[PDB]
Amino acid sequence: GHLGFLPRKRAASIRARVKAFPKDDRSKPVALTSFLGYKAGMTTIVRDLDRPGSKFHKREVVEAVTVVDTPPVVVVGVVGYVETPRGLRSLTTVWAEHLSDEVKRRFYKNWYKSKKKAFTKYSAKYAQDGAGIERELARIKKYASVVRVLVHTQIRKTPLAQKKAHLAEIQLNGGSISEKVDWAREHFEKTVAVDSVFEQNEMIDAIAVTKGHGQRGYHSRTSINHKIYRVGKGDDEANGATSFDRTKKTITPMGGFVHYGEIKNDFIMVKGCIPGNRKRIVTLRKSLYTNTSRKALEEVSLKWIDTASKFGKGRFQTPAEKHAFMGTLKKDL
Amino acid sequence: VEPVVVIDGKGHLVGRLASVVAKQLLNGQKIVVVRAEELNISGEFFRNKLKYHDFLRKATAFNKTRGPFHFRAPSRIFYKALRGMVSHKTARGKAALERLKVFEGIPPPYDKKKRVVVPQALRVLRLKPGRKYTTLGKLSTSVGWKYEDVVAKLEAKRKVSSAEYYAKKRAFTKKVASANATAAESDVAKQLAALGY
RNA sequence: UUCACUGGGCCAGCAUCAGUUUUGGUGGCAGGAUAAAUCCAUAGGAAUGUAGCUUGCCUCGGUAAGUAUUAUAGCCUGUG
RNA sequence: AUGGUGAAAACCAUCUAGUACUGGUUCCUGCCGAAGUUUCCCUCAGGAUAGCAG
RNA sequence: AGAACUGGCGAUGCGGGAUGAACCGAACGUAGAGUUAAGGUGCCGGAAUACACGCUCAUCAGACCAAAAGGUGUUAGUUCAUCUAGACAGCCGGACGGUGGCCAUGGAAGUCGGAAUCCGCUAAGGAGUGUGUAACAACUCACCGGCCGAAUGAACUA
RNA sequence: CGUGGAGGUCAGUGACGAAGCCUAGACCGUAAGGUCGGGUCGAACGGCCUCUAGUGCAGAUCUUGGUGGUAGUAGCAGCGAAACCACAGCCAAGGGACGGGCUUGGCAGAAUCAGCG
RNA sequence: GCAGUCGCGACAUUGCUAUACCGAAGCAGAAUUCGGUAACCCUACUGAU
RNA sequence: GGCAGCCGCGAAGCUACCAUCCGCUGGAUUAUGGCUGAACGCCUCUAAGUCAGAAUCCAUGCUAGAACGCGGUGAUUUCUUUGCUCCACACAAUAUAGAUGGAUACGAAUAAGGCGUCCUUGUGGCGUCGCUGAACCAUAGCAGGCUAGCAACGGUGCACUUGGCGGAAAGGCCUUGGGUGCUUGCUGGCGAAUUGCAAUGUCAUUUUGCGUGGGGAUAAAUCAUUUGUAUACGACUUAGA
Repeated sequence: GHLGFLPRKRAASIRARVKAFPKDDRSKPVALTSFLGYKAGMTTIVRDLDRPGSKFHKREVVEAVTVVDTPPVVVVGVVGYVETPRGLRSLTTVWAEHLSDEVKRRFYKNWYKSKKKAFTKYSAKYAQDGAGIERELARIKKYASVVRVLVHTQIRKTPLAQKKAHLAEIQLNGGSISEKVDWAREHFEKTVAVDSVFEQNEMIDAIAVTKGHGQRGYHSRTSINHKIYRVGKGDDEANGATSFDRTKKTITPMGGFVHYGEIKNDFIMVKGCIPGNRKRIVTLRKSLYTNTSRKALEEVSLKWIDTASKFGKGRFQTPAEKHAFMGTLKKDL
Repeated sequence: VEPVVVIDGKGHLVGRLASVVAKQLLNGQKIVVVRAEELNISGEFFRNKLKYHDFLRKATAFNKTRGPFHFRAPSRIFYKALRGMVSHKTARGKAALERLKVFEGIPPPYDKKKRVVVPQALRVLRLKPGRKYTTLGKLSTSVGWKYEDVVAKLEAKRKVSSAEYYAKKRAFTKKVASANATAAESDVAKQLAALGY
């Protein structure tokens, strides 16, 4: 294979980490640089092709897409990074103090025996008049103008057996880092939804860890230039509907995804097959460089979403279809 | 003469500075080099780049990974040049190498202490007027020194309020000199003048 | 048989000594063209021409070019 | 070679410690100490002979 | 490749040469003090980053034989010349009449070509060194005339 | 210098301990070796003037016997080898002929299992 | 190669025997050509404690 | 077909030009074409400078991440018999790539620079400095003692005390107010000896442990099972007061 992807050693951790962040402007408002999710299988999509000058312009096309469950992500702290002649150094980290049992379990390898004393004395600095947090924030304001916010996922909401949350650093693109830290102050302990950052048809890149094949595979990999197709939310009725079919059904196929739970919460649908297997954690960065190609600028209008069963070979699309076709059965009567 | 000697690399010659620092290390004098990125090397920039590349491609034919490592930082380049003038692999050489520290710019607390220079290793004194010369910082940034901007930025930041510190010191020295001058002409001052003080 | 003194063992200093040897200070001698220089005196010579004189001339009487071998500078040669 | 053994590639005891070219050649100290070649028997075989060193 | 003589090796330690039996010195009892050979005095490396006169930017110089020659690289010498009757160069002006010489010929008039290279005037002009027009036309370098100022150009050695 | 035996001597040493051996103990000498300090040992041993030799080991793909890594491996939880072994395993350069321990450089991170490339 | 024209005789001299980027060629366009940037084993190998 | 298979289908693995999604942008450049330009009173892309630009180089991105490079953060053992952590007090060991006053702080250039003064506030006018640091504080008291006054009320050590500055390796500084030693700035009252003519003649710091006192916290990791998103053994990844 290509020497750039060597050596073939196993990935450092299953949770891949972003190694680069989008360029920041000192005038634009605050905006998150990346998000995280869990690959909850894949599906098939059919959509119109309005691309001009194409051999199949105005026609319909079919493709495969990957669904990633992206529940609300809750902030837990903010970190400042100072530039030096020896790279970036973590000058200061200040936490929300509202650390959940999930992050406590993440910090404790054998939680079932741990006394669960993590973050007890430090809570005093926040559960009073304090002003130590204010002093640290002023220190950050005066000092380095690059800030990263620590967040974790609501793993309990996600239908997974891991039950352990994961920490992730996200950069902010807002100028006047005083404003960045002020926004962090008001958003401390808060949860951000998917639709806040990304938008439909936006071009992004994804990073994950590939499935192991026996060493074979099991390495961190990044796939760039992926177009976001949909951003569905649990509170959004009929997340799997479209303008044409407008069927009041969820993206969850008949019997749910194979080797994964029946997703009924926030999720993102993007072009291509993002690396990583089912239940694998992946991260999504927002196009470090503002590509102006027609491929990125074009929009997509979803026509219909495949929802037939994946285990085996799908016989119908929705449960209402099978029983309607059958009419009656001994299993029923 | 001094427990630690701070040497400013700006305007100096790499070879002469390395030789003198190695000699001082072998003699037991602790030396710390500052402003390495501002060091200069005789010869044209193109010639310096060619002579760096011909050595970089000479790393090793048998195993590139096990061959030498091309340190791009000017401080590491100066350290390698000095090590080339020291009997490394020996206990005495290893002990001497611990007495040398090289940092880009003037990191603290060295910034608050006096910095000396070596007259016999200055470009202004060793190079003929009008002759081309190469900048160590430019050479490093050409070969992959990605910290040049930050170095200049924080050096300028230091010089900001270094000017203020100098202004305060100058005012204090002027006041002291005026106080001494108005105290002159006294019997003690005249007696000291006779003895040379 | 009490303790002390002495000869006796390990390391050096002080003063002067004999051999080898390194590096300073200072004095008296014979030779050079009886060193040459430098200095004093005398006749000339010259300009990279000092005083003074003449013709343009801007900066008020300011400067260039001619003259002038010493005058309100000095130099060289020959000689004692 | 002599004397015996068994048998559908021989063996056993003596002459035989039988015929040069490899290999090996054991304590210390002091003094001296070279040579690598002349001569014809022509030489290919081998000594003789002369010099150095006692 | 062959005759032949001298010195090391042989049978040979030591100093320097990154390292090399054949390179230079030096040939050997165990020790101390002092002075040296060859080689060195920026570091590894013990010794001056000594003094004095000049050369070189080499784009892998320099510390180590095919190459005579070229370089609008640099720095010194020899021979010719012209010079305050004006050194080279720079700017402006003349740069002729016969003549459009004869011929190959629709045209080669100075410039597609051949033989000639003719004479007059001068201060000097080639039957023309080139640009170029179908030929003429126009510019022109070399030859001369006016302003600026002084050493310059050529041929060789190194 | 050292050893086996032998001739004369020390009217020699020696159960109150002679040989041999051990001895990170001290002396003698340039040296073969000799002497003494301490532990086991148990019945013989040394200096001096001379004669004698089956008289002194670092190798001989040496002989007799024994012991190491290979190896707790192959093999048939247990039993359990053989071949091989001056001595070990990072490279570039020069060695004007051979570089694996010479020289100049880069560097080397204990120990350890697996697929053969 | 030999010979000859130019005391040793320097060049001339006659006899026989891939793509991409540049300047050009009489490059109208396309295409083409020339000159440049030049394309049961040591060390092991790799996964891993 | 209760024993060993065929027929047709057949997920899930095995696993693909037999399919599926994607596959970077910014500089320094050489070649090359020009600008300003004397050497060579004219020219000239080059010698001083200088514009653009190559499948060239470096950067952005991607993969690994020195297990011997680094920063921040939660928990940090109520029983490892008051155990453990931070300080003050007293004894030892431990050694020191090697104090024997002070590592005494503008920047840029070197065919140029500072310091003082002035107004014309600048590339301004005037004076002066260097020509090395041979430099500046401090340098007297038993290795620095016990005491009395004079003139100043300054200098310095002590814990303190109000604030700011310093994030590059900040871990240090300036001060604001009082108290408490010395003050050799100046003049006095006493011990010094015997170490015998010298033996570094001993005073510094890196850490650790046994003890006393004064503050503080009082939890984790590995194994077993389980688990899978991993498999070649290890490893990796989950759960149960």
